[PDB]
Amino acid sequence: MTEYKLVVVGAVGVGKSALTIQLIQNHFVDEYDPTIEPSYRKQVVIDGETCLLDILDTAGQEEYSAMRDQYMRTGEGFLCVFAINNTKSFEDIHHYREQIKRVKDSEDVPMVLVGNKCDLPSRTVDTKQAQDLARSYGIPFIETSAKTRQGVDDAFYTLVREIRK
Ligand SMILES: Nc1nc2c(ncn2[C@@H]2O[C@H](COP(=O)(O)OP(=O)(O)O)[C@@H](O)[C@H]2O)c(=O)[nH]1
Repeated sequence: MTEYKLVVVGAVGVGKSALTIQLIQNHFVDEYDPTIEPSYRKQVVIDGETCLLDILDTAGQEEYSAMRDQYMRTGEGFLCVFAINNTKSFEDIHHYREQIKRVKDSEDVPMVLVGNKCDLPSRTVDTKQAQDLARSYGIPFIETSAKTRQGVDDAFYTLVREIRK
């Protein structure tokens, strides 16, 4: 089966780790078990095809430029995550996309825009604003909640579909 190297990027606090843990372990913070050490290699079936997701989370190294570049060289596809209640995290998406294009030396890198924490009421980034940004980038946009699991599989699966294109 094919393996897909997926990298989760985005500002500190947007929920990169929470999203990955929902995909891998199927729960949120209340069910966090510190005795369990999960694997970020997961076998899944996407559109009837079985494959392996190999996930890298940049959490803790967001501001570590040399390591950011290593993630971007390695990754086949990128989840570009912001939080819908953090406009600065949305603005940071520009810088992540730019750096990915530069490290890859390409303008057509598999990428999905993810607006996380859509379960929260206090939104500061409109769904239409994120849709327009993704449109300008030529990439999909998905709203997610690591808390309710809304859109979590869809975000990762859609990224795999982008790589498959
Ligand atoms: N309500 C809500 N909280 C979230 C969601 N995703 C993450 N969080 C919370 O946001 C905080 C930061 O999440 P984390 O994954 O550690 O952020 P990061 O690794 O810095 O990107 C954590 O305390 C999470 O509980 C979400 O979808 N909904």
